[PDB]
Amino acid sequence: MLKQVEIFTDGSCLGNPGPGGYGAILRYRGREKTFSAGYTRTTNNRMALMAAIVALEALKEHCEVILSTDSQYVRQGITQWIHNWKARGWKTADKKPVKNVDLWQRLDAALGQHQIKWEWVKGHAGHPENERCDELARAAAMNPTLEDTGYQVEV
Ligand SMILES: [Mn+2]
Repeated sequence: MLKQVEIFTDGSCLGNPGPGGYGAILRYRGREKTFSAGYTRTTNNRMALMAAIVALEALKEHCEVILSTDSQYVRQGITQWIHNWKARGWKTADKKPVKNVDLWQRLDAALGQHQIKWEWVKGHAGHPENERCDELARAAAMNPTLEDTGYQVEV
């Protein structure tokens, strides 16, 4: 046994690409930490990844994380793509670089640092914390202050 800890994440974007933001909550024995930031030009998908990355990298020790998210991108990625990417060296079946590789690798590095337990939020049947993350992301998307320099503009 290590350390329980619960993490709720959410990403949001006003366009594609466009101003976006992420929301994330880190909870440990009642204690709760909040993460949030907005970017001038990004995508929903990158914001979903960021949320998870920020919360995870905030852990100063190996934990038993319960990562809750309603992002269809992260799910379909963790349960459909991730495994293959590691086998082909982060390249598409066509020997082509994968999209958002910068955040996917960052996410995977932080993941193996703990014992992750994914909880996919279905028909918005999420907890208040997931709603809170949604609010933080939307608020941040409407008030962008940084740039997502990792995003390769597809205009
Ligand atoms: Mn949302």
